[PDB]
Amino acid sequence: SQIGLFSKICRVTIKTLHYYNKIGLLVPAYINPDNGYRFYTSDQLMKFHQIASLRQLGFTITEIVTLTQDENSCHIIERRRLEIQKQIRDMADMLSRINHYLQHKKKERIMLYQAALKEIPECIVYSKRFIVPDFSSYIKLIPPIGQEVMKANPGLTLTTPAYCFTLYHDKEYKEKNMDVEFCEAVNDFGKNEGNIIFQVIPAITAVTVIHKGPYDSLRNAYIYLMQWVEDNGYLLTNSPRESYIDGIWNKQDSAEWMTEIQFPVEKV
DNA sequence: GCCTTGACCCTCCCCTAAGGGGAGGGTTTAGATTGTGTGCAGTCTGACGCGGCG
DNA sequence: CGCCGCGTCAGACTCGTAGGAATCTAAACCCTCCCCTTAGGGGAGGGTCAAGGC
Ligand code: 118
Repeated sequence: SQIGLFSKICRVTIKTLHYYNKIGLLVPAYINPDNGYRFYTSDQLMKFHQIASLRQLGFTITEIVTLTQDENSCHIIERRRLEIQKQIRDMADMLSRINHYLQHKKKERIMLYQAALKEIPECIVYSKRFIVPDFSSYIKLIPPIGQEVMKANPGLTLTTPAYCFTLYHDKEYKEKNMDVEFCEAVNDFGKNEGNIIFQVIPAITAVTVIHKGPYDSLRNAYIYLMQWVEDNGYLLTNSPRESYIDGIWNKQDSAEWMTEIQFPVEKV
C-alpha cells in the first residue's frame, strides 16, 4: 500500500505521513530503495490508530513517541491530566473575562477602562499609616515626607522603576475617615526613625486598571474593579494599592495624569 | 584632555510544533496507429573548379 | 590531357520616427527540499552611554 492509498485509508494528509516517518513515529513497512517510495501495511495502520487515539487527547507528538516506544509511562498520562485540568481552570477564567468584556462593551460604547491581571514582586518600602481627614488633604502631607526622609536618610536611593503607592486599609467606602497608608518602594532596608517605618510588602497577584485623568473619577474605576471582582469570582486578599505613575511632577496638565489601581485577588 | 568599565542597546540569524504549501524533479502509462512537408523566385556579373567529350 | 559548359560563390549609399511577431502544446503518482506558520527566546557580533580613573 503506497502512501496515497494509506493516507486515504487513514484519512490523513500525505505530509503527515512524511512527518511521522521523519520523526520516527510511524515508519513505513518497506521503503523502496531507488525511488524512495514508502509502502505501508496493516501493521502500520494498527499503529496509526494508536497515534490518533493519543493525539485526540491532546498529547504532544514527543509524548506520543515516549508512550508508544517506552511502556510503564503512567506519570506522563498524569502530567497530561493535571495540565488539562489546569488549562480548564484557566479556560473558565478566560471565559468569565470575555463574558465580562462583552457585557461592558455592550454597556458603554467606548471602553475607558481595561482590566489586566499582573503579578507584583516583593518590595522594600518606607510607609506611614495614618488616618486622613479627606482625600484632598491626603496630597498635602506627602511632600513633607518626601523632603524629610531624604534629609533623615542620607544616600537612601529609591528603586527603579519607582513604585510609589497607597494601601487602603478601609474595608468600606467613606470620604472623611480614610485609614490610609502611604508606601514608597526603596532599594535597601534602613532606619525606622519617626512615624515612617520600613517593611517588605509580599509579592501579590493583582488585577490592575490604569486611570488616566483627574482624581475625581477614580470611583468609576474602583466600582469597575469591584464589578470585575464580583463577576469573575475573585476574592480580595489584601489591601488595595494606588500606584502614582505620572502626575504633576512630570507634566503640568492634570487631565493627562495617570495612576494604576491594584486589587490583590485570588480566584475563589 | 587619553583611557577603561560596567551596563545597556541594536540588528540579524536561527529556533520553537506539527505539519501546509509549493517547487522541481523522477517514474510509468499495454486496443492500434509505422516516410516531413514548407516554400519561392522579375540579380547580374565575374570568376573558379570540375565532369565529360574529343 | 586539354578545353567547354555547368555548378557555385561573392559584392552591391547614411540623417528623423516607427519599431516585434502574432499556430501548434498530458496526467497521475511519488520523492526531496525549502520556506512558512505562534509569539517571541537565545545568542553572536558590533555599537553606545554615561561613570569616572589618571
Ligand atoms: C516622596 C518623594 C516624592 C514623591 Sb512624588 C508624588 C506622588 C504621588 C502623589 C503626590 C506626589 C513622585 C515623583 C516621581 C515618581 C513618582 C512619584 C513628587 C515629586 C516632585 C514634585 C512633586 C511630587 C512622594 C514621596
